[PDB]
Amino acid sequence: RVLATTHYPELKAYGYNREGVMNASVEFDIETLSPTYKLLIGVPGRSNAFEISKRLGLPDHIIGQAKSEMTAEHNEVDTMIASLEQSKKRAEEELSETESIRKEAEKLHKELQQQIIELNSKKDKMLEEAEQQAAEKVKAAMKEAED
Amino acid sequence: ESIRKEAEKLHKELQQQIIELNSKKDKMLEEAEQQAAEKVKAAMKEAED
Amino acid sequence: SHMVNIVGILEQVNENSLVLFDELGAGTDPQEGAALAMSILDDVHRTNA
Amino acid sequence: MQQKVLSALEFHKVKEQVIGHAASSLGKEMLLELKPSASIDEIKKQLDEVDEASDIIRLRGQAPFGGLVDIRGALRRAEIGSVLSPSEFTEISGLLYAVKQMKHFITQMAEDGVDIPLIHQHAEQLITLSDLERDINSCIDDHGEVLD
Amino acid sequence: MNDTGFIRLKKARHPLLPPDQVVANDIELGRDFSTIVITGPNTGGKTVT
Repeated sequence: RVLATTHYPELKAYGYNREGVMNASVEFDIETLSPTYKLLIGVPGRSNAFEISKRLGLPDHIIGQAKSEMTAEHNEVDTMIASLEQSKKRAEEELSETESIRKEAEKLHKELQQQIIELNSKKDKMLEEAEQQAAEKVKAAMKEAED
Repeated sequence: ESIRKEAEKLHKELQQQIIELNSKKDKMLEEAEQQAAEKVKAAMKEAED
Repeated sequence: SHMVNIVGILEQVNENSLVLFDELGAGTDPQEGAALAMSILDDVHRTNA
Repeated sequence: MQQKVLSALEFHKVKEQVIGHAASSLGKEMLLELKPSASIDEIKKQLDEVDEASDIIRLRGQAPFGGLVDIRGALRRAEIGSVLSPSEFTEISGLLYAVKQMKHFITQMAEDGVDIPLIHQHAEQLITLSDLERDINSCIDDHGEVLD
Repeated sequence: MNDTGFIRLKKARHPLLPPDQVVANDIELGRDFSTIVITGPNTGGKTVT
């Protein structure tokens, strides 16, 4: 049983070429410049050096030149991971909204069930009070007719 | 997104059912009060007759 | 931290400057690190520092 | 297992977070010798025991262990016919007092739904050693009026 | 516990990290694959994992 770690653009691809091997990564949030420490099984780790450098103030002409020293395959891989990761972020955010709506719907359903029980109980009580009052009045009228 | 649309639809339907249940409550209370008042009045009239 | 310091160096360097750089672009993907390092060295080299 | 790997991963610091949660030194004696093993069955028994005890400590009461110390030197010195000090008798008395309070605690815990066999077995293993306890409480006290 | 060398730590937390800072991870090994390689720059707590 092997768990290994790497930062090499060769081993970004290592496990997909192999039977019985998994490639993974641990997620980084560029927007906070902080690791989320979240293990993504099946998703390999993009490099973000230029995006971090830009967020730290490195000039766009230096980043543009450095990106021209890279191979065409490098620039595709980290962009595809960013598109996957953004699609996953969208799924997670839209799910968090969906969980909020589901909790509100479940609460509203419990409130409606409780109101239906209270309504039936109030109705039965008012019918019983009305039947008692009718029976007392008929009994009073029968007594007056007897008199 | 499909589950969200179903949950939002169900939430709107439940909100509408709460409004309809509150309206039916108020009407059923008023109909019960009227039927109680009419039974009282019919029993009074049959006694008067 | 290196990148913040490098940005601060790039704002201030001139032909009358000494600049000392240890392992430019370390702590990231080696290809992006090497590409950053070459572009930073070219930027500084043009100042005749 | 490799002691250098246990050291480099701070596995003794993991054990220290458990040692701070012990009510007596006896659980610390079982924790200080704690190391990984490959036996399977005794591993499974141990993790089932802490799970069952986690259900006790999450749902039921806390097991008292106050006044409970180790009486190994005292029991060995009493066994070879060497007359003990009243401090050794005090340690044995606190041990039997803890035996009594643990018997009472399982006696209170046994009235709920679902009785577990391990804690019930540990309760019925504890025997009435209250004659020795009453003799120690009436014999090692420093006021002579009860000693008479 | 098993002798098949199989691991599935559901929402695993590093035992020496603070409970308010520790991120919980599903870690699974020794079933569909015998080797995991954790790829990417040295930021993510790869060592902590």
